[PDB]
Amino acid sequence: TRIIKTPGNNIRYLHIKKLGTIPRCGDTGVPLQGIPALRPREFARLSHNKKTVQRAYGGCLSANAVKDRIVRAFLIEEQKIVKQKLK
Amino acid sequence: PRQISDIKQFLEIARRKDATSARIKKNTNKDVKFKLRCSKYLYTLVVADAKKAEKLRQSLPPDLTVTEVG
Amino acid sequence: SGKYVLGYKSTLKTLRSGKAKLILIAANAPPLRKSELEYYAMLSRCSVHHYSVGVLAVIDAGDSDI
Amino acid sequence: LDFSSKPYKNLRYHSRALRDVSYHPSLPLFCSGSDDGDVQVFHGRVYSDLLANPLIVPLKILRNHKVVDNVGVLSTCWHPKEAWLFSAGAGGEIRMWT
Amino acid sequence: GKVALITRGRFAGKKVVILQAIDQGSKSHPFGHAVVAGVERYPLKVTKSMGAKRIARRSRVKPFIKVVNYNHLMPTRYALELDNLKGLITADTFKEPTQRSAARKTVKKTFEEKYQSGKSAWFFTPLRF
RNA sequence: AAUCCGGUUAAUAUUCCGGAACCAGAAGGUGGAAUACGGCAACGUAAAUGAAGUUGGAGACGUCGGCGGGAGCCCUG
Repeated sequence: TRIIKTPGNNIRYLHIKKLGTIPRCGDTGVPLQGIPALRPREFARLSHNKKTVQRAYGGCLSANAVKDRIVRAFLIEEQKIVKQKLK
Repeated sequence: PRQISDIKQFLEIARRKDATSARIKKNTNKDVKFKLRCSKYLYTLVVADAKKAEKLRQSLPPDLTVTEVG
Repeated sequence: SGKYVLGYKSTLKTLRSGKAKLILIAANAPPLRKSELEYYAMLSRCSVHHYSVGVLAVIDAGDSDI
Repeated sequence: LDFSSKPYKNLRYHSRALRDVSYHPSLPLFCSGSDDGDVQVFHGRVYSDLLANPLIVPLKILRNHKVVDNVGVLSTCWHPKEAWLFSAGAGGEIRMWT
Repeated sequence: GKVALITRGRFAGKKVVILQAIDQGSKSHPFGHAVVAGVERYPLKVTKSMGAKRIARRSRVKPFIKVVNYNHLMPTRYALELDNLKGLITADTFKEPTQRSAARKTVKKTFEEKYQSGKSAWFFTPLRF
């Protein structure tokens, strides 16, 4: 409850909506950046651009995790290619 | 309540049927506030120039309900 | 003599540009950093000490015993 | 500025990127130069009346300009006195459309 | 001509070829920049059962010419060079979007010819992640 | 998921009145773009295809102590 002063000079206790929690990254678990921090229902009206980043896997994982995943995939591909050539 | 600072847009808003009535309130600062109530928002335009306000009142659509200061 | 660029950005800047002549990646360094250094070393025939300063990226040797 | 923040009208005459647009300081005309080599000339009358919206219509479409490296009209200048357009191309040629 | 991959920005995980290197530094990019043209939309797996218009639509590829830093890029062992890919990369094309658009159109046409000829298959095929 | 003010009774108010908004859902209509974008970057825009299948976040989280920010009450010119 939040106490406020009415224009009629009356003290009114008004309900306070719970602060929205920003979405968390899928891999790291840290909250995502560049998106509003509101309730799940409130964020629905936002557009796709306002809800997802302009990057691969944007809106589900952090950019640092994305770079790490890209690097890990490249290293795995190189190792698999070398292993295939050796075999 | 969405204040509008574009005179042409207000005239266009009055041109469309979305407008219901327009109230011209005379403030203490001698500024004419042309408040037009639409279906989804209240359009208020404050014009300090009396001649501009007089021109706006004269150029208002006939269908619009012009209201004096309440 | 062979000033080290040990760290995260300095080591990567020296290694990627080829400035780091000798690299001593310790066990505490990230495996991705070691793998990227291995990829960089393979592309330029660099010296990888690979020590068992997270990654000692020496720009040169000079008086170094290596 | 008195109509809306959004543009009052839009045009896509140029087949290439619209390089620049110029409005004559005195003559009620505007010119637009683009890398397509075609320059569009429009005549626009603006009235101070609230109910009189700006009436802008195209007047001419300049053509026959050389295009080099996908670049045509680069700089367009209007005469300070008459409705004369000075357009400089990528080849160093300046056309004065009087 | 060296094949490179972009691990940053919107064009993440996209293979590019260095048409003109700006690693020496520039006022616009005070770093090891590199203006390269890559492929964003890899051509689809065209089937002989599909129609000629269907085959071309699937085989259509969307190129992308951009300048990125050396750190943002990743060198690769493979490399592809084209006659039309040399000398067409310059600051004027970057400065003039119409020149850039023609550069993108020409690069896509060259890539489409490369895809049609069956060359640069690894580059033409999008990389998984 | 989504509403406040002022006024109104013998006994009623976030319900009634006057004024001003918000939510959800629904179709078609208009206009805009459409046949997505720039920055090394975090990120940003009026729009900016996505089946099956796969994944994640929020919802949805233990307790205590001190500090900072604000509000109100009280105090005071």
